[PDB]
Amino acid sequence: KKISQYACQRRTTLNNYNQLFTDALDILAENDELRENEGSCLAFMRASSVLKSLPFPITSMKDTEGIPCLGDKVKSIIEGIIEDGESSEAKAVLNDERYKSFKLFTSVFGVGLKTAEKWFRMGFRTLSKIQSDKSLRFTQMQKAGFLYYEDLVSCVNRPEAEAVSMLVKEAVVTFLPDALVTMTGGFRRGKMTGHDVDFLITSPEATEDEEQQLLHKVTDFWKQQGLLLYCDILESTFEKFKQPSRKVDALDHFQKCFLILKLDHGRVHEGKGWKAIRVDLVMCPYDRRAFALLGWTGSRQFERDLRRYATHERKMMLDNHALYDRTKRVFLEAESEEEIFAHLGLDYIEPWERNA
DNA sequence: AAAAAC
DNA sequence: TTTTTGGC
DNA sequence: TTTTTGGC
DNA sequence: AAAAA
Ligand SMILES: [Mg+2]
Ligand code: NA
Repeated sequence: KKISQYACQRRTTLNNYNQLFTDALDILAENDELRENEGSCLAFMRASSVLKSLPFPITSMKDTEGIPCLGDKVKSIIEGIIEDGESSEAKAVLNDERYKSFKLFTSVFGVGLKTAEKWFRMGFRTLSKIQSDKSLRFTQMQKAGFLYYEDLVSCVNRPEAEAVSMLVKEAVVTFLPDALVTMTGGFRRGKMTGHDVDFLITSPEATEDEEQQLLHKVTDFWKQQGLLLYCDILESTFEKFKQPSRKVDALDHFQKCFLILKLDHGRVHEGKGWKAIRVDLVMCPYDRRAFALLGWTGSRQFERDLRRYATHERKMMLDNHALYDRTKRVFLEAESEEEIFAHLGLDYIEPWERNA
């Protein structure tokens, strides 16, 4: 009966009954995000997440009673939306130059918060003027980001994600016959669209060399066919005999690659006959496959509340590699996502219920 | 991790 | 040396 | 009141 | 911005 403040203790399908409220809270979170007002940003995000799990639309202020993450500021937003069907706060943010520049500049692959801010503070307002500016120097990611801009901003659909899955699975199984290839991210949560297509690769019997070489063989096979538009392969920092290892980087230790793939229309169930698609591939050691899966399934809010619940409710440390129990002073082993949920004392949440 | 400015 | 970006 | 917010 | 310490 009582709604939990943690996303990992809620079932969130893609059936959002409160889209008008959550859309406005998403804009307010992004406005605080660009301003590096971390706490306020996370408060708007948490409020947007809890409303997504509601099995009914909020139609009055009496409806907001007993729902956690909703304080006086979020309540005043909700109240304003009930009044005329619009959020004057969100509308004011949408028309803001700094907000518009942020959304526009970060929409380029390889441009984040810091580069967007520099460009806005430098007086840039449009992508054409950034691009043609002879004094600016672009990174390799930004160059690909500008080169495939329109394909990359158009969201990957389900028949495209399915065509990419067929391509990824065929290539991996060719070079490693026993490989387990699982599509992760948004598409595993049953989303119909996404910004990219995420995968997790693992093998029960690959040697250390075969395991490290798989992403190199698979990306070289595609480069031979002219299908690899962008490729960044990040070597693993995962040392089995040196666990845990606290990183300055928020990303995990696994060997992974960020790609841009040329996807022929002939593979999807006209124009130039192809589409540039962002594809992420993660290679993990076989014993870590459940933590890697849980970690890469998402959503982002589901993941951060799993960690927050592990810390503050269970005195445990969860990441994409392991589950550490600080009281018992032991790592909790798991060969499935169900086992991780059971170790945390959480009822199992299906991937399509993690859309927090 | 990798790039890149430095 | 440094910062910035890439991911859920 | 200060601390925490993914010790990502 | 909201909840816990
Ligand atoms: Mg994704
Ligand atoms: Na970007």
